[PDB]
Amino acid sequence: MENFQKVEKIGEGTYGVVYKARNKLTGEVVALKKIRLDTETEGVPSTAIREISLLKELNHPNIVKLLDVIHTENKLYLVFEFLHQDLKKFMDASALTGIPLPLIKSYLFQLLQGLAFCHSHRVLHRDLKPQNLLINTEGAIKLADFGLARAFGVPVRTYTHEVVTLWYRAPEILLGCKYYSTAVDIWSLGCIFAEMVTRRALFPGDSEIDQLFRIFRTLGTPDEVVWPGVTSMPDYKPSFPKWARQDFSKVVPPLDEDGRSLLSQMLHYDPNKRISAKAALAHPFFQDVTKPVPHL
Amino acid sequence: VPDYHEDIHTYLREMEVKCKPKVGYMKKQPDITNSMRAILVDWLVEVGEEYKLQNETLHLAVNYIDRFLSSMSVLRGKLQLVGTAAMLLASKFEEIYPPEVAEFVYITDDTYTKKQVLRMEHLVLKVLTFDLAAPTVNQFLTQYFLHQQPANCKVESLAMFLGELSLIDADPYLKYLPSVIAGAAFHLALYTVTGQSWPESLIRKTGYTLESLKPCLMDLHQTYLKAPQHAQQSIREKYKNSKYHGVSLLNPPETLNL
Ligand SMILES: CNS(=O)(=O)c1ccc(-c2ccc(/C=C3\SC(=N)NC3=O)o2)cc1
Repeated sequence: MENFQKVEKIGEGTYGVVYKARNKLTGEVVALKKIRLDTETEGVPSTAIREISLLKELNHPNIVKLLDVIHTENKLYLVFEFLHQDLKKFMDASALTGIPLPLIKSYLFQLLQGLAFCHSHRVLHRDLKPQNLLINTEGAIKLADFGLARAFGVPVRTYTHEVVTLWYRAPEILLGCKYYSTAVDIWSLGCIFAEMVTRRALFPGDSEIDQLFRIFRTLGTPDEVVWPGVTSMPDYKPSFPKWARQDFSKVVPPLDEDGRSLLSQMLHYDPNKRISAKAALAHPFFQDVTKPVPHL
Repeated sequence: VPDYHEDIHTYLREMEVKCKPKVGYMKKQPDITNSMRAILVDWLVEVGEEYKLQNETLHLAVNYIDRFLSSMSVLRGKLQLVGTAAMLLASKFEEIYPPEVAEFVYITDDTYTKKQVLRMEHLVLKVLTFDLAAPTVNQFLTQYFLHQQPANCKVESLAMFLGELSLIDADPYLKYLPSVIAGAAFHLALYTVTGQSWPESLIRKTGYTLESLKPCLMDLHQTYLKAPQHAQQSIREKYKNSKYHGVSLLNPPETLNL
């Protein structure tokens, strides 16, 4: 820790606290993530064990690069590349100007890039949301914060129920399914893709049932036709109001036809029909995709 | 019904060659032996039962122990401290509810202190350089079952029983890749229960024939016949139970006709 000049605190977590730093020798600006170990009780937190070990195996342009771990007995720091700001702060900068469509198309292509890498290396992220998404001045976007991620198996075997932020949590977790795979990161990305377009959050519920009804009002309440099996999921209740599906030009007004189609396949109720990241890549939406800078 | 079925399988194949422990690290350990390793692994099985940990957790702890022992020399008195901390880590990596540290200290019977286990966890993390996401027999077995029609969970428990027996006996099993032992085991499980064989679909997916599995199949078959005679009986005790359909109690077949 001698080589680092901490420059400013940039935020939070729960086990951990984030900083901007520089090497006093190479000049490199990094991000330092501090976690407290308190050196007596529990040892190394498992979010950290998870994060570090998964990240080691996920080097890809669209995913924060882990640079270093420093294991000072009772604090643990992680050294990441420093990207310039997260997607939420960006969204707040521009929610009045709009985010240009070319940039959106580009950020999404790149999240589909790095997310498909994960899913091919049996990692689920499980906490996509713009505060976890980082952007750099040259046009790049990278998935970050892997504390809540986990290596999965084929087929899956019942991971943590208590999972994904809320506004981003797929109906199958909301409804208390026993299994859930790579579709949960997709749902989140849909919400993401939508939130960039309209600049409001797609589904801002305040409880789990609120969350559900907001999904239902927007995408129509699901049945055995559109999602075989719903009627018998643990948290399903036949007393759910029956709403109809809105029209997406109404839900995401600024979005062209190829887009709404993809967002739509991203938001399919059936996790088995929900488009994977790899197929999402070869979608018409992506005929001619560029790499714009953020003009802010 | 994955979407990344093939990608994951390929990645796990690349990965298992890199996470391999070295075959003969035991020949270079002054104070410990396969025999001592076996008491430790079998004890781990028992801990797994008591705290109802996933079989994967057990496979990862054995991975981290074999790897750790390939770089470091340890004394017999400290061997169990390496096992504990390996299991604590596999717990943190793999479990929804990993046991607390103090509960680990409890199951060593206070052989070591809280602070010894913590410090060992640090060391293991250093030597393993944090590379904890290992492929295991388990991970291959679950993939291979997907090729079984109509399904049959007697074949499935027996294959897990056989793959777990492989963890006790460094000799010979370290000579084999997890995908090979899982192949062998699965074939053995199929054959014992329904008389069928390694399906041609798995020949395709894995590139292994019965010919290339034969070496490991021999050994596994022996191990399985001599099971009741073994010095360690935890895995057999575990699999008598009605959870795993009582597979440790099926009569092995006497010949494999190859
Ligand atoms: C909220 N403040 S900010 O948007 O200006 C901002 C946030 C984060 C970072 C930054 C650089 C590197 C990281 C790494 C992170 S953040 C996180 N939750 N997990 C990480 O690994 O985070 C830079 C600026």
